[PDB]
Amino acid sequence: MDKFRVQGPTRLQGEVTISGAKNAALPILFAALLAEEPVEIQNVPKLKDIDTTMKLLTQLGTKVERXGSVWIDASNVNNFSAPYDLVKTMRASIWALGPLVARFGQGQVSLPGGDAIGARPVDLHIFGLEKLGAEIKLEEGYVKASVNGRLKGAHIVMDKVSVGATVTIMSAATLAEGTTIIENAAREPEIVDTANFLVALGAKISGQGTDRITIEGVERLGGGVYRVLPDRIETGTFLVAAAISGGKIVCRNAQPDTLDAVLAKLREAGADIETGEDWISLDMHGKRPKAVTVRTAPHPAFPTDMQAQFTLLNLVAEGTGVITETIFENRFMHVPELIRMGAHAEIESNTVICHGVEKLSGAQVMATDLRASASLVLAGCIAEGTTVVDRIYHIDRGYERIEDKLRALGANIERVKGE
Ligand SMILES: O=c1ccn([C@@H]2O[C@H](COP(=O)(O)OP(=O)(O)O[C@H]3O[C@H](CO)[C@@H](O)[C@H](O)[C@H]3O)[C@@H](O)[C@H]2O)c(=O)[nH]1
Repeated sequence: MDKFRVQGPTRLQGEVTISGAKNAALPILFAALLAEEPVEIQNVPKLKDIDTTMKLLTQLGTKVERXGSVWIDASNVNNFSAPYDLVKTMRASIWALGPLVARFGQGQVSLPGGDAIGARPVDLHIFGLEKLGAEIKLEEGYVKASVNGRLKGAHIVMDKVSVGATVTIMSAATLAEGTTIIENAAREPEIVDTANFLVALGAKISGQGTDRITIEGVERLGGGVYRVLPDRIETGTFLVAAAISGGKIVCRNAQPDTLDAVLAKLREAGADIETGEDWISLDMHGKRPKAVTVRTAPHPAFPTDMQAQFTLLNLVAEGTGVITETIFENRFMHVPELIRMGAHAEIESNTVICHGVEKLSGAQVMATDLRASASLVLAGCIAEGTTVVDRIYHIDRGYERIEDKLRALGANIERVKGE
């Protein structure tokens, strides 16, 4: 049971290199099943889900190898089943369905029981495929999709915005006969990245990033080299580590345009920011941050995924700031942990009222949420004394060796194994 021991306070400054987005890497990895020729997916982070996906792919008969890049050769897919033994701890598994039936005419994916830690419906995916002409077979714990020949482009109106189903429908539509129009498509920068990857392979797709995605099917996709986009939330997490520590940081391998709202929010906090084609610079000038008002909402507005981070910023800022969750419920569970560190806050309705204090005090903390947990480490860096962040495996799930990045920024951090 790994833990993080942090010695504070320490100013976080210097350089950090941003890892690729797991969330853009996953769907691209699955989409590669469409590729007739070898493919090189660069900038893929070293995370658990990537491994599971690697195993899943190999199981299909795909040739797979990795380092910074992941090499894929899907020329010989022979097996069409994603056994219960894989879709286990990985929702993303579902992404194998579409490419399979779209390219091979048949695909089968395992589905966790009606109520076993993942009763999460995948109805949208299924119905989207059916809409594209796939024959669907459901028996409960398994889902089969098949088609005689090619899938057929369709005008598909989404009743619920879904990053997951948008990927499934868009991916499968590239090999279908005709044009597919996806109304109410998810807008995520990850969707854009996946669409771009598809286009690099020879697909015809437009509207990515808007409410409307249009795909014109082609007979086949080739191979090539594609670089996965920068991790927007990781970038944001680092920018915040600098903004709460009076530091100066430059984020390398970054993508400014996927962070507009977070940047303007940082500026409101008093931060000095500059951006280039592939980098972002933040400078606090030794200054404490100014309390800010935050309203999370659908991309391209302020991302709920940066919430815990900004909550921490407000907590050590000059003045009072309120964070409102306009879409999600129960997103403040971690706050008590911060209060144990000396923070002043009130949780009311879909909001957290932040009364900034001068300095935090170290303590033994723990959060299950990826973002909130990472935030506890950030706090540990600026708090006075020793802070022990427990159960950090949650962080390792979406953060590529974060202790090493922090360290290179000046943090006094230690990965403590066993106990
Ligand atoms: O087939 C589907 C696919 C998605 N949804 C819903 O659509 C919403 C958003 O879809 P996406 O935008 O597809 O959400 P996901 O990325 O599929 O789910 C992720 O985001 C959720 C919080 O929004 C977390 O609870 C999940 O664990 C995480 O995998 C979610 O509330 C889903 O319940 C469905 O009802 N049916």
